[PDB]
Amino acid sequence: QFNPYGDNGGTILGIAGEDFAVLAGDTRNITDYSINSRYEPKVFDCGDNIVMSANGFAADGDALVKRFKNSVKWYHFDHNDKKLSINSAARNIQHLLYGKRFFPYYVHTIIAGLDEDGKGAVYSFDPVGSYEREQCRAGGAAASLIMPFLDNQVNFKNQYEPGTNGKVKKPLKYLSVEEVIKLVRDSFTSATERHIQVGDGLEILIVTKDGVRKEFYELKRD
Amino acid sequence: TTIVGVKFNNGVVIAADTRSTQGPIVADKNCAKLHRISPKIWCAGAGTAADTEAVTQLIGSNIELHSLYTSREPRVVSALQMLKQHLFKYQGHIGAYLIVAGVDPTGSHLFSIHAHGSTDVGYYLSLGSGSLAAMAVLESHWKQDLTKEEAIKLASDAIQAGIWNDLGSGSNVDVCVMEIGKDAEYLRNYLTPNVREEKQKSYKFPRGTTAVLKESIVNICDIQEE
Amino acid sequence: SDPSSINGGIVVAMTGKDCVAIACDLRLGSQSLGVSNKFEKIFHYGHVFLGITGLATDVTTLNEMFRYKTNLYKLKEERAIEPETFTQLVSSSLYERRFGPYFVGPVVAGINSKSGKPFIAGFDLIGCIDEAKDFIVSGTASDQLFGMCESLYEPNLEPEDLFETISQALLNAADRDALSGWGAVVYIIKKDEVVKRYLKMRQD
Amino acid sequence: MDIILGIRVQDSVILASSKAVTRGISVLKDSDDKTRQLSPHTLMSFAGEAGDTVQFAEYIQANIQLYSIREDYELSPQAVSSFVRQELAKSIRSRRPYQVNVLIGGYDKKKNKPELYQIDYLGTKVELPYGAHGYSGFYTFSLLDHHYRPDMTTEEGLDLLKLCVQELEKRMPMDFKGVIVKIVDKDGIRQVDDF
Amino acid sequence: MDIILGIRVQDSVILASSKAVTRGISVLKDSDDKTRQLSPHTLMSFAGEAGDTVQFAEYIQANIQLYSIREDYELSPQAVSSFVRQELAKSIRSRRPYQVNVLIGGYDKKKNKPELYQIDYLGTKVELPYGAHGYSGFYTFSLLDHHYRPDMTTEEGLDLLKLCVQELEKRMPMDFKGVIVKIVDKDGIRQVDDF
Amino acid sequence: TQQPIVTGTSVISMKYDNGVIIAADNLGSYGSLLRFNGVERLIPVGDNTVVGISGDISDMQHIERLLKDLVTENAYDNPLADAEEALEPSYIFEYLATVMYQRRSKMNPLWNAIIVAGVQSNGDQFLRYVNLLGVTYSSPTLATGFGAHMANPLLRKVVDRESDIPKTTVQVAEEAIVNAMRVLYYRDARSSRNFSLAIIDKNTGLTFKKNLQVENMKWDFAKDIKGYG
Amino acid sequence: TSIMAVTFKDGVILGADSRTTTGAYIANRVTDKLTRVHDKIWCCRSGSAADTQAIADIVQYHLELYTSQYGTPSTETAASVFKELCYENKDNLTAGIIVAGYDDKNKGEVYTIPLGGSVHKLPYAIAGSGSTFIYGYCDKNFRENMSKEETVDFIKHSLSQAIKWDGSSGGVIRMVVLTAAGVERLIFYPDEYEQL
Amino acid sequence: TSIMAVTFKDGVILGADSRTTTGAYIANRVTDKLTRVHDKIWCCRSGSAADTQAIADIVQYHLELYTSQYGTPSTETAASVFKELCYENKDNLTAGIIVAGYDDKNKGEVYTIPLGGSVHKLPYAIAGSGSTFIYGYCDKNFRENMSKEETVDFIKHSLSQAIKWDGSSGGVIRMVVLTAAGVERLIFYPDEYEQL
Amino acid sequence: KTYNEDIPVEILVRRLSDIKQGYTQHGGLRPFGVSFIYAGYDDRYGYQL
Amino acid sequence: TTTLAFRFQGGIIVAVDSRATAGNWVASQTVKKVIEINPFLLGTMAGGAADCQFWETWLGSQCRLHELREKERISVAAASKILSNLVYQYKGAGLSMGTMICGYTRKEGPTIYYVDSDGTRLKGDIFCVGSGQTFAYGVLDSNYKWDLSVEDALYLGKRSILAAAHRDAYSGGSVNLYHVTEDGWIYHGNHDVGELFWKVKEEEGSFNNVIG
Repeated sequence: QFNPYGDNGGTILGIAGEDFAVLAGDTRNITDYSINSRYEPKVFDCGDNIVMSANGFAADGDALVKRFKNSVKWYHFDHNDKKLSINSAARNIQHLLYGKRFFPYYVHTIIAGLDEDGKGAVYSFDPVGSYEREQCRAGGAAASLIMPFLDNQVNFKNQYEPGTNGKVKKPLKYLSVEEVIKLVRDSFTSATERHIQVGDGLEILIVTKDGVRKEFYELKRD
Repeated sequence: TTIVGVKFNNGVVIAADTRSTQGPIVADKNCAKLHRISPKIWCAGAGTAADTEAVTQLIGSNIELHSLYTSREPRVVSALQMLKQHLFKYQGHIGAYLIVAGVDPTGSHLFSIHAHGSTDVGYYLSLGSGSLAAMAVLESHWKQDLTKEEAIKLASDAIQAGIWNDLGSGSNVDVCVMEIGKDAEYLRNYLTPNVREEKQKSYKFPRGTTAVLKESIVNICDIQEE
Repeated sequence: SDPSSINGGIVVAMTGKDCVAIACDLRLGSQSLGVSNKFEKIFHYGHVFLGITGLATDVTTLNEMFRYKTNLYKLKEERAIEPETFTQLVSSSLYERRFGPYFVGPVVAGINSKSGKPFIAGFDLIGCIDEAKDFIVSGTASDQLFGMCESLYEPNLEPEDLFETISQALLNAADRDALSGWGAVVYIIKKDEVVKRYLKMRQD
Repeated sequence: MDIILGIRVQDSVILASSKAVTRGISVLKDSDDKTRQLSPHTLMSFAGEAGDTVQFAEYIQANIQLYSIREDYELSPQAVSSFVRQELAKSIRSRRPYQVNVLIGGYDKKKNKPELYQIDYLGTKVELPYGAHGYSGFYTFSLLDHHYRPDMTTEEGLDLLKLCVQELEKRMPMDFKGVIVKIVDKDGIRQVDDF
Repeated sequence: MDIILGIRVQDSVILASSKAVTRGISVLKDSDDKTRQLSPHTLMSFAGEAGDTVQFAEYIQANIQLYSIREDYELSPQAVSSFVRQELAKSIRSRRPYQVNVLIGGYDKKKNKPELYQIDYLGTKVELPYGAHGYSGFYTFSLLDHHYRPDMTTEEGLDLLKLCVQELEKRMPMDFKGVIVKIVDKDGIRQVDDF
Repeated sequence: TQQPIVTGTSVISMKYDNGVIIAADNLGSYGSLLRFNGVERLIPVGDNTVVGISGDISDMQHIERLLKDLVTENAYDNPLADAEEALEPSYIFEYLATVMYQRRSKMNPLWNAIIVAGVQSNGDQFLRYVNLLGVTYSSPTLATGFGAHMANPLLRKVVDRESDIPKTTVQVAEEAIVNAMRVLYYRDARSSRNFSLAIIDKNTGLTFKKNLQVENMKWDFAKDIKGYG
Repeated sequence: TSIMAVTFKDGVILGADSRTTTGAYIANRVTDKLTRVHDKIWCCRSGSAADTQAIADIVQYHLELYTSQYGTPSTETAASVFKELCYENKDNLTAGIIVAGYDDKNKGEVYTIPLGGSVHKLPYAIAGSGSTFIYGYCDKNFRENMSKEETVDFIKHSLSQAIKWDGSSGGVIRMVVLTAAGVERLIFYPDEYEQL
Repeated sequence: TSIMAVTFKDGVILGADSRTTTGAYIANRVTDKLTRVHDKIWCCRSGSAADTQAIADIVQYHLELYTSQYGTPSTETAASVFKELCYENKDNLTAGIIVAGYDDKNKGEVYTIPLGGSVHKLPYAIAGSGSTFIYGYCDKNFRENMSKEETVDFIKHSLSQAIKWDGSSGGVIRMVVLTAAGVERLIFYPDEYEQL
Repeated sequence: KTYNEDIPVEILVRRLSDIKQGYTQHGGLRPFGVSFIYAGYDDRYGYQL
Repeated sequence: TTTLAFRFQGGIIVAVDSRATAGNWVASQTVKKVIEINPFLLGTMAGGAADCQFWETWLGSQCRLHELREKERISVAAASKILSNLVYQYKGAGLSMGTMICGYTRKEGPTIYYVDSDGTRLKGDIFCVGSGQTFAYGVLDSNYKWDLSVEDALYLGKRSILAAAHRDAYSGGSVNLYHVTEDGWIYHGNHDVGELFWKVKEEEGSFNNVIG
C-alpha cells in the first residue's frame, strides 16, 4: 500500500490591510509527534510584491511554489517585463491547482500583495480550485484557533458601542502597519499554549510600496 | 506524555510532565499526572486519560483496605499483582500504561505494566509517547550507583528531552523522590521551562460593549419564611 | 456521524477573582434542521452549575441522573453539596458505563462556600477530571473556544469584566461554527447571587 | 416517512397524521389512523419504523391509562412527555431500539392552557409551539415561521394547516393522500373530516 | 419518476410519459415532459436513469434526422428500433454505459400499420401490442391483458389509459403528476391531455 | 502499491563547525531475519558530499546507480568542472528530490529516506532530507527512520539551533554520533554492531572510516534483574 | 525470541535471551524469561507476553497448593497444569512454555507445549520464533547424555547463532541450571560469546 | 525448496532439491532447479514455479546476445541482467534467484537476488523455503578455500537438515560443479544423505 | 425522575404500606414495628395528613 | 448554501447566500455564489465550489468566442447546452455540480436553466438548489405571483434566503441579490442576514418562535 499524502502541519495567517498586506506563518515542520525542523520557511517571495505560501503537506506545498515562480518567469519573458498583478497571479494559481483534479494537491494556499489601487489584497484558495478575496483568512491546522480571534479585533465582529445595547454597531477603523505586528504576534502566543503544531518561530512578511520585509520572532520552544 | 522512572542506590525517583491533552488540543497547561495509590506507592500513568485516573483510584481503594487489614505497610508487589490481574480480564480494553514505583520495608522497587498484564523490571523504565526520547538520554548519562542529588538531575533532563522533542509532552516537570525509611517528597512544579511571555496588549473591554436581550435574577437559595 | 456532533452545543466556563461564569448556547438540531432555540444545557443543583454538551438525549438523561444523586446527598448530610465534592460524582457516573458511555462533556463550575475559592473542572466522554484555574471549554466549537478564550482573557477579572469576556468568547466561535449559536445564555455567578442574562446575538 | 405536524394555537393543539401506509412497494391501506388516545385530553401521534410503531404506541397507552384509573386524575402533558422520553432513552442502550418519533399534544387543565411537545427517536423532549418529524419537517418549519402568530383561533389555524399540506403535496415526491386532522382541546378530542 | 407506457391501438400508438422529475429529496419540476420526435410519424418516449435520458435522447435524434433529410425518405419504425438497440447493446460493453429504457412508437408509412417496440437498457427490442418498464409496469400490465381487444379505435385506447392512470394514483407509493399523452397517428403526432 | 522487501535502517547525521559528520548502520534486514551484514550505504559522491540512503535496499541500489551516473554526465565536456566547478551538495540534492516527487505522482515511489550532507564550494555546511513522499526540509541535526525519535533527541542536546554551529568541534561531534549508535544498538532491533562513520572536513577532505564497532557497553546491571515475584 | 532447554547427565539446563521486541522499539532488554513455578521446576516463556504471564501465575497457584496438600509435583505434573489452561482457552490465550525440571527420581525432563496446547516429551526443546534459524544446528551437534561443561557450551553456541540471525533475540544469555546440587544461575554478557 | 551455493578453491558448487509442492500434493518430485543460463554461469530458481522460469529464459536470451557480440560474460554481467528484470517487475512477479558462475580471472562467485531484486556479493548464499532452518549450521561449518571433497560434504549435511525440517524439500540432492575442468553432475539418493 | 413532577402524598403513602404488608404476607420475616404520621404537600389536594 | 432564482415580469431575481462551510467549521462568510459569465449572464454556485467557480469562468471563454463568430449575442439555451456536455464527460470521475445559468434575452424572454453533473438540464420558472433548498421553496411558492413589481420581488428574494438561513446550518454570512434585466444585471448589494433578521422581525411580525 502507498498512502502518498501525509502532513507537516503548520499554520499560516493572511490579513489584508489598506496600504500594506501581511502574509505570515510558522517555521515549524513536523511529522506526527517528532519535530523535524525548528526552522524551515514556507512563506516564499515571488517578486512583484506577491508573497505566497502553500501550506500543509510540504511535498505538494513546495511543488506549487516551484510551479508558481516558473510562471512568474515565463510571464516576464513573453510580455516584455510586465509587472505581475495580484489579479493575474490569482487566476493563474486557480489553473495550476484545478488541473490536477483526478489526483488533487492537499494544501491550502494563500497569496498576498498590493492590488492596483495601493491597498492590500489577500486571496485564499482551497486545494481543489476556487478562491475569494479576504481581510483575514487563517489556514493550516490551528486555523480554527486563530481565525475567530482576528475577526474580533479587525472587523469588530459582534461588538456594539458601549451602553447602546444593540442600537448601533461599533465603527470600523484603519489599522496601522505597526498595530498589525501586535495582532499577529499575539495570536501565535495564545496558539502555542493551546496547540502542539505551532511554535519555535514565526516569520511575518510585510509587503509595502518599497519592498518586502522579513521580521523574525521566536515563540515558545515547545 | 513523558514519564521516567529511574531507580537509584537509596531509592527511586519518578518524574512526569504536566500536559494533559484531548486530541491535538492542549486541555490543561498544568494538571497532575502523578497520583497516590498509598503514601509509599506512587504511580504515573500514560495512555487513555480517564482510564489512567480511575484505575489508580480503584486499585488505590483495595490496597488501602488491604494495608489496614494487615496492620502493616502496603508493599509494591501488593499493588502490582492486583493491577496486573484486574487488567487481564477485559483482555486489553482498558487503556493504561503505568510506571509504578515505590519503596517499602523490603527495599526499592520499580515496575512498568502494560494494558494487558506484561510487567517488566529494569532500574530505569519509561512509558508514554515520550518513551523513546526519555530513554535515549538515560542510557548515556546513567550508571549504577547514583546518589540523590545525582538522581534528580538525571530525572529532570530526561523529561526535558521529552518536552523538546515530543509534542504530546510539554509545560512544567513534576518530580516525586522516594527514599527508603524517609518521608516521600512531592515536589510538584520542580522545574519550569516554557514560561509564557507577556501578551502584546490587554483585551479588556469597557462596560456595555456586548448587547443584552433581557436580564433576570434566578434563585439558588431555599424558600424562606418571614 | 460523530455521536457528539448531531445536535452540536457548546459550553464555555471562565474564572475571575471571586466569581465564575458559565454559558451555553440554546441550539437543539437534528443534523442540518434546527428544531429549537430554547433547550437548556445548564442546570443547577443547589449553588453548583453543571453545563452538559454532546448528544441531545444524554444531556437530559444525565440531568435526571444527577437530580437523583444530589437529593440523597442533601438529605443525609443536611447541606447543599459543594462544587469540589460533586466533581468526583460526575467522573464516576460516566465511568460506570465505561463501555457504551454517555456521549457528553460536562463542565462543573462553582464557588466553594467553605473556602471562598472559584473552582472549575471538566470531563471528556469517559471522564478524566481536568483541573484548571483558567477556564474549561467543551462541545463542538471547542477547538475555536480554546484559542479565542485564551487570547482575550487576563488572569483574574472583575465580576463585570468577566461578563464582557466570556460573552465575546462565546459569540465569535459560535458564528464561525454551524452547529453552534442561535441564541445563547450567559450566567454570572457571584457568592450568593446568580443572574441569568440572555444575549442578543445573530440568529442566522 | 409519513406526515406528522403539530401546531399549537391559543386554545387547541391541532395534530395531523398521514392516511397512506406503504409497506412493500404498494400502498396496502389508505385510511389507517396513526394516533392513540392516552387520556381524554392527551393525544399521541406516531410515525417511524414499521412494526416498532404499533407495539410502542400501544405499550405507552397501557401504562398512562393504568396511572389514570388509579388516582382518577389524568397526568399532565408535561408528565406524559417525560415518561415517553424515558423509554426511548432505555431502548437505544438495549439490544434493539424502538425508533418511533412521536408528537404529544394535550390540553393541561391544571394550567388551563394548550401545550405541544416533540420527542425524537433518541428521546429528546422539547416544548415548541409547532413541530414536525422526518423529511416532512423540511418544507413546513419555514412556511410556519411566516404565518404563525401566537394568538390565533382554531379556524384560522385549520386554514394555515391546509396551506401546509398543500405545499407538501407538490414538493414531496412521496404520496400521502392528504392528512386526517384531529384536534385536542378542553371539550375533548375531536376530528375534522375536511382535508 | 420514470413511468412510460405504450398502448398500441389499430390506427394509433399511444405513448404517454411522466410530468415529474425528481432529483434530490424534492420535486424540482412538476410540469415537464420526456419525449422527442425522431421522425414526423415516429415518436420515442424515454425514461430511466439520471442525465443519460436527455443526452442519449438527442444523440439518437441527430442520427435519425440526418438520414431523413439526406434521403428525404422516412425510416420504418422497425428500422429505427434496430438502430437504437444497436447503440444500447454496444454501451454495455464500452467503458461508460447509458442506463435508459425507451419505447419507440411509430406509424409506418410503407405498411400503414402501428408498431411498438420496447427496448431495455441492455438492448433487446421486442414487438408488443402493449408494453411498460420499471415497477410501474407491474400495475398496468394486468389491466391491459384483461380488457384489450385488437380491433380498437383511437378513443377506446384513450379511455383504457384512464383506468391505468386511476390505478397508478392509488397503488404507486410515489408521485408522478399526471401524463401528457401523445398519439402517433398517420396525419402527424398530435398531443392531447388526459384528465 | 509499493511494499519494501529487504530493509535498511537508521542513518544519523549532524553539523559541526568546519563541516558535517554522517554515519549509518550496515545490516540488511528482512524483518525477523538479519540477512546481510556489510551493506555499505555511505555513497561518496565527488569528494565533498556523502549521500546516506535508508529504506528499501532494492530502491537504494537503483539510486546508487543514478548517483554514479550524475558524476559521469557532469564529467562530459566542461574541463573546468573537474572538481572545481563540479557538483555541490545542493545540486546533488535537488536531482535526488526531483526524481522522488515525480515518482509520487505516478504512485510507485522510491521508498527511501535520503540525507545529503557535505560542504559546498561556498564554504557552507549543508544538511538536508528528502524521502519517499518528497518532503524537503533542512535541519541542523538529522536522522532517518526510528532514529528520528531515538538518536535525534540526544544529538539535539549538542547542536540545538543555528546559533551553535560554530561552537561544536569535531572532538565533540564524533563522540555524539558514537554515543547515538550505541543507544540505537540498545533499543532498536534492526541495528548491528557494524557502523561506518565518515567525516567531511573541508580542510582535510572526505575521511571515510569503514567498519567501526560499538564498544564500551554496559550489561552488568542485568545481573540484579531477577523474577517479578 | 529464542528459548531452549537441554537434558544432560546431572539434570536439565535451561536457556533464554532477553530481548523482547514489540515492533521496532525494544521494550526491555534484561527480561528474565526464566520463571520459577515451584523450586526445582522452572519454565521458559515465549509468545504473547501478557497471556503467558497470566497463565503462569495460575500454574503457580495450582502447584503451591499441590505441594501443601498432596506432596511435591514432578516435571510431568507441572506441564500438565500448563497444558490444560492453554487447551481450554485455546482461541485467545496464546502460549508456548517449555517446562523443564529436575526430579529426584527421574532426573531432568523436558516438555514442549506449542500454541494449541499439546504436551510432547523431548530430550531438548526449542520453541519461540528465533529458534527457526537454529533448528538444523541444534539437531546435528546435540548429543543425549553430555557432561555439564559441554551442555553449557551447547546452549550458548546455539543462542549465539540465534542472536546473529534473529533480531528479536538479543542481549544477555541467561541460563538456569537445575541439578541435585541445586539451583544455580549463570549469566553470559555479549562480548563473552561475540568473541567466538 | 532449498537451494544454496557454496564456494571453494577450484570454483563454486551449486546445490538444490527437486521437490516442488503445489499445496501438499507434489506436482513433480524430480524437478531440476539447477539451470544453465550461460555455458559457465548457472542459476538456482526458487519460489513460484512459473515466475522463475520466465526470467531465466529472458536472461538466457540476453546472454545469447551478450556472448555473440561482446565476448564471454562474467558472473557479474549475468548478475546485473537478473537484478534489472526483477526490479522492473517486483509488483507483478516474484523471483528468488541465486546466481553462481565461474570466471577465469576471479574464480567461483556467488550473487544472491531476493524478491525486490538487490544484488549482494557473498561467499555462500541460501534461499528457498527450507533455507530458514539451516542458517545457523551454515555459519558454523563454513570455511573458505577448502578441498573439493569437503564442499560436496558441507552441502550434503546442510540440505539433509533442510529436508529433515521442511516439508517442501526432498528427493535427491543434485549438485553442479563449476570448476576450470568443466561441469560435473553429482546426484545423492535419499539413503546416503539421510545418514549423514 | 421519570415524570418530572414531585410525588403525590397518596402514592408515596400507599407504597410504604405495601412493603410493610409484604413481610406479614410472605417470607417468614418479622414485620417492622414502626408507625409514621406523614405531613406532606402536593398541588392535588393541598395538605394531607 | 441555498441559491434560488424566479422568473417574473422584470426578468429573473437571483438570490444567493454567502456562507461556505467545511462542515461544523464555517470557512468564510463573504463567498460570492454569483459568477459574471458576461454582462447578460449570471451563474449560481452550488455543490462543489471549485468545479462551478472554474468552469463558469471558462464558460465566459466560450461566451466570448460565440459572440465574435456569430456577431450576435448568445442564446441562454445555447449557453446551458455548452456546459451540459462538458460535465457529462467528467461523470464517473465524480465531480459535483449544481448550477443555475440565468439569462434574459429579447428573442426568447427570461429563461432559467439548471445545469447539473448528471447531464441533466431542466428549464423552469422556480428552482432552489443547496443543502437548504427545502426551506426556501416553502415561503417562495405560497407567496408566488407572475404579475409582480420590481420592488416587491427584491424583498421576496431576500426574505426567502432568510428563512432558509435561520434553520439551515450551512446557510448565512450575507445575502446578495441581483436583478437580471435585458440590458444587464444590476447588483442590489450586500445585506447581512443577522442584521436583516431583526428588521424583518419588527416590520412583518414574523417569527414568534424566536426570542425577542
